Amino acid sequence: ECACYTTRRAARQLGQAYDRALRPSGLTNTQFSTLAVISLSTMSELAARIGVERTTLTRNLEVMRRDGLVRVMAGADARCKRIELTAKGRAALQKAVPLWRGVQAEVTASVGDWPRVRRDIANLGQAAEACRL
Amino acid sequence: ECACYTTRRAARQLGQAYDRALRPSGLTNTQFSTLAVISLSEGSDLTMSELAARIGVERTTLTRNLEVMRRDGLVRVMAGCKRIELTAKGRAALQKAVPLWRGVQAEVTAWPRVRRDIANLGQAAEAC
DNA sequence: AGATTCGTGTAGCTACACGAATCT
DNA sequence: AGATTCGTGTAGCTACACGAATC
Repeated sequence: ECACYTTRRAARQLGQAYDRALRPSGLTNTQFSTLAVISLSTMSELAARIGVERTTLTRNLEVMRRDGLVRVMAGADARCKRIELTAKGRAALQKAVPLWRGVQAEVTASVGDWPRVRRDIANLGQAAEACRL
Repeated sequence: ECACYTTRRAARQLGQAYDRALRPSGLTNTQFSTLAVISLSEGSDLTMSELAARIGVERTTLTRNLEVMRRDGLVRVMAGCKRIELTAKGRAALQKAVPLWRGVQAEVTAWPRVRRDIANLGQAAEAC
């Protein structure tokens, strides 16, 4: 019935499935997602693309910095911080990449169509963001 | 184009909007959903395992979550096994949350076709 | 005795309020 | 003076491994 509930719940289950799948690489689903986004290429910019609030990204990164996944360089402005992947991070990503396909395949296979479902969720997320004012 | 990224990022924004709306009732979306489930289920089945399974959460998470609500005096726990009940304050805030909740639903859902699929996807993962 | 219902310890994810620092 | 980039304190949500208590 509820849109927040059903989505959050599905995210919970999915999070559990993806975490168990990425277990040997010692990565969480969120950390993986962040790594891949960094791998495509400041903080607030990154948080926006990731889809979390600032402070969440901050504490998430410290956990990764401590595990030597990513490094932070001071920005050209002392205000901003820039983010790089470390060798341990790129090697971890590479190790988790095949594991992701093994699980991505299964959950994406059991559906009349995934691309339709996918864009429905995305636009529903953006729909929620419109409450900002 | 991960299935988790889409689903979790959306839920984050969703959960954020729902909490921003439910603020006057002092409730979060998780708290709300729990209460609603408990309220719908009166009498008889109410255990740590069942509510966990029904809400779609691991029991230990619900264990902690309930403790936060018992703190607020919204719920009680009783030995059967454990039984969970709303308090007077429970329905007091829950009924007080219903209009706040229908408000955002109309704003964001403007879909049972989608809900079917989203549920199917969440179930598809729990299968693994 | 073997199976159940369940909490604690440890660890990560999430955001809000308040503000410090810094840059034009 | 007025606008930015970001961190902490505070608090809540999530769950895996392990074992306690109970039939």
